[PDB]
Amino acid sequence: LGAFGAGTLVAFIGGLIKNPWKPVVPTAEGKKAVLWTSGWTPRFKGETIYLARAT
Amino acid sequence: CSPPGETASSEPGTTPAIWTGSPSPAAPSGEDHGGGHGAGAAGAGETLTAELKT
Ligand SMILES: CC(C)=CCC/C(C)=C\CC/C(C)=C/CC/C(C)=C/CC/C(C)=C/CC/C(C)=C/CC/C(C)=C/CC/C(C)=C/CC/C(C)=C\CC1=C(C)C(=O)c2ccccc2C1=O
Ligand SMILES: CCCCCCCCCCCCCCCC(=O)O[C@H](COC(=O)CCCCCCC[C@@H](C)CCCCCCCCC)COP(=O)(O)O[C@H]1[C@H](O)[C@H](O)[C@H](O)[C@@H](O)[C@@H]1O
Repeated sequence: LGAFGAGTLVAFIGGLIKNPWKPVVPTAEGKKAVLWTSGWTPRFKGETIYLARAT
Repeated sequence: CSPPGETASSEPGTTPAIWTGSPSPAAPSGEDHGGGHGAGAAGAGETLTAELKT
């Protein structure tokens, strides 16, 4: 019962669990986790990120 | 508690230099080109202007 319950709960939850520090966001210094980056992270070296106004 | 990093350090700073961006390796694999043509020479493309001076 304990082993089956552990396996079944792990099966339920593992769908939810996502590694927050999986390197997914591409960056000039290699793929990085989301929280380490934003739209201001240079996707490539010398990238020109304009401070564009939101009309 | 206070966060580890703050304060000026009494350092004035310098005006940011004019930004000079580089080509896009991540987005562009190569170097994009403008006008196209046969251009059986060193290369001129499909765009070549001139200015008439007095
Ligand atoms: C990847 C992934 C997510 C995988 C998971 C899959 C998923 C999404 C869901 C399924 C996962 C799970 C949780 C599976 C296990 C489900 C579960 C709780 C199984 C328990 C069965 C079990 C392990 C028994 C061990 C052997 C043992 C000691 C048995 C005796 C003690 C037990 C468990 C008694 C339970 C009795 C029982 C089934 C009661 C049900 C309650 C209900 C709704 C009704 C009761 C009830 C019954 C059952 C009648 O037949 C009936 C007939 C005529 C008039 C009235 C009734 C009536 O009221
Ligand atoms: C008693 C249980 C014993 C087992 C302990 C469970 C924890 C051990 C983890 C070890 C595995 C790590 C290396 C391999 C695996 C790895 O790298 O995955 C990680 C995430 O670990 C997973 O696999 C899913 C985790 C499983 C759910 C565990 C839930 C916690 C347990 C402790 C609670 C229930 C157990 C019963 C106790 C309570 C009893 C109640 C009385 C990171 O995610 P990621 O790299 O993004 O991939 C994502 C895919 O996982 C993901 O399923 C998919 O949804 C996508 O998100 C994908 O992005």
